[PDB]
Amino acid sequence: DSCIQFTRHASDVLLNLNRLRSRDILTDVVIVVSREQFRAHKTVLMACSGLFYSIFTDQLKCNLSVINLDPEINPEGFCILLDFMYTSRLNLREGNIMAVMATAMYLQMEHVVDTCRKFIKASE
Amino acid sequence: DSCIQFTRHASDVLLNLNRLRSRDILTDVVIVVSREQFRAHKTVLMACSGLFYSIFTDQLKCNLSVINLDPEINPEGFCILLDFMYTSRLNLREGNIMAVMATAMYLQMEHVVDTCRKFIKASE
Amino acid sequence: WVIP
Amino acid sequence: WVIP
Ligand SMILES: O=C1Cc2cc(Nc3ncnc(Cl)c3Cl)ccc2N1
Ligand SMILES: O=C1Cc2cc(Nc3ncnc(Cl)c3Cl)ccc2N1
Ligand SMILES: [Cl-]
Ligand SMILES: [Cl-]
Repeated sequence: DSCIQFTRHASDVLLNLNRLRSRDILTDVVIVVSREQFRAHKTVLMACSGLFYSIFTDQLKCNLSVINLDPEINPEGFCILLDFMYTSRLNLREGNIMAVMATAMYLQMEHVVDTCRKFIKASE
Repeated sequence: DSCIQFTRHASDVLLNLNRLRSRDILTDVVIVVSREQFRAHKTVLMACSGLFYSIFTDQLKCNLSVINLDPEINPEGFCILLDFMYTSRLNLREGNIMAVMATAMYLQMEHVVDTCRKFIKASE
Repeated sequence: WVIP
Repeated sequence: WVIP
């Protein structure tokens, strides 16, 4: 086509989606990670995660308002990944890298799994 | 913070949100523009438009499944802007620029209004 | 705005 | 990935 493109549009959209999440506006699901609960938008979770994409395209699970993750999932690792979904920024630290990588593998977030593998390899 | 950032994350999110729109997955509103209907996600519309942001934060309108736009709104101009919301690409042409700018003014999409004003000024 |  |  002969379209023009606004460079900052995708980033501006994601910033506003994070503002709606922070104010709990039109969030339609709560993700339960052991004792912890995280409110989010199903569409953003699907857009970022192979696991959530599979869950919310399922004809029965698409209608659930609560999703319980596997008890081995670390709430902090999930929190870091949820923040990444809504911001593009990943708070990867020596103290959380193992939990973040395991959570990213479970959530099927391949780019995160890739940077975790590389950061771990450099420390070996 | 000491976060790392994935450059293509926002664009990849928007691409997947457009794929969900194309397959009519988790769309939660229909925008009526005279004889034409457009299915979308309320969160994406709010993230792109000052008008939709105001509509869907209203305590009664937030729950509507159908929104009727002003009868002066051109369906093609709306279609072009909805495509822009989900892709960052604007199909701006001599034959549609007036309708696109008027629709962008109504929808409160300031960056679109700005490029339309500039493209019109160059042709004068 | 750019030519993509 | 970059340092933002
Ligand atoms: O590493 C990742 C990130 C990811 C996201 C999704 N999401 C979607 N993919 C294709 N079409 C659609 Cl419609 C969506 Cl929502 C699926 C798999 C994966 N894997
Ligand atoms: O030209 C534009 C594009 C636009 C989007 C929105 N959206 C939001 N703004 C602030 N916080 C939130 Cl939560 C959202 Cl969703 C509001 C005004 C405008 N004007
Ligand atoms: Cl990822
Ligand atoms: Cl805009």
